[PDB]
Amino acid sequence: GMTRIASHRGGTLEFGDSTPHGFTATAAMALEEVEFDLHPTADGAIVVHHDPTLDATTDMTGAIVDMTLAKVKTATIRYGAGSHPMTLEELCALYVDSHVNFRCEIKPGVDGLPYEGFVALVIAGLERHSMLERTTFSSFLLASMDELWKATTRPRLWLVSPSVLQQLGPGAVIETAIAHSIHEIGVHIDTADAGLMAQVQAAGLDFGCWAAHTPSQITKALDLGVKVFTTDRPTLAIALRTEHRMEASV
Ligand SMILES: [Cl-]
Ligand SMILES: [Mg+2]
Repeated sequence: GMTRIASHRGGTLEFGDSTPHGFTATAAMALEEVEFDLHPTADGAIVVHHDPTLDATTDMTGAIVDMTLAKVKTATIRYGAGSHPMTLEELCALYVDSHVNFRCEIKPGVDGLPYEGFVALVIAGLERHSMLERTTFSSFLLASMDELWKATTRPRLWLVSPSVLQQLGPGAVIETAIAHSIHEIGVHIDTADAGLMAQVQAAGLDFGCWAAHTPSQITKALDLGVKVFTTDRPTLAIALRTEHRMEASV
């Protein structure tokens, strides 16, 4: 069975967080998906950024949803050689001719609540640039998973945080996914193991991982044979997978 590779935020630890360079470089790599997160601006635009605020990865401060796109566009991304935050449209333009597809994460705002009407905006923006049919959607929020279920027939996956996994426990995580018509979960690589994967697959659910940024984590993901993992080191992940595939044929 194959293990797919998704470039986390365009490959954070190689090119900076959600930068034009990372997304451009990722579009040309022999991997299967690019992962990214989206937030609305005050004036109805869609920008590609991890946090709901600009503080951590740029020179500016503030919540994206309280700002116009023009203000967001004045920010400079740390380690991004002067680049600015991207819009969804600009991201779509990079992938028009690439074989790499989208893994789109729906994030809440600063208050931890889903952005009202945003799933509809995102689906419309993707449709406008003919990328919907190449998109898988992900979220940590079940409210957002429920919205996606009603809004799109595209594949969805529920991101299950270490806290949720530990506190609900795997049985209840699986219960919950089934009750919500979710067919795939993604767990932090450091919380994955053979028993968890087996339990999840025995329930009919697909099983993948995230936060696989080091060689040991990447190799664990490949050894486990998980569906997909996100990584901040896509170049390394590709290399390790190629090597893994060799060793497996021998
Ligand atoms: Cl593979
Ligand atoms: Mg994400």
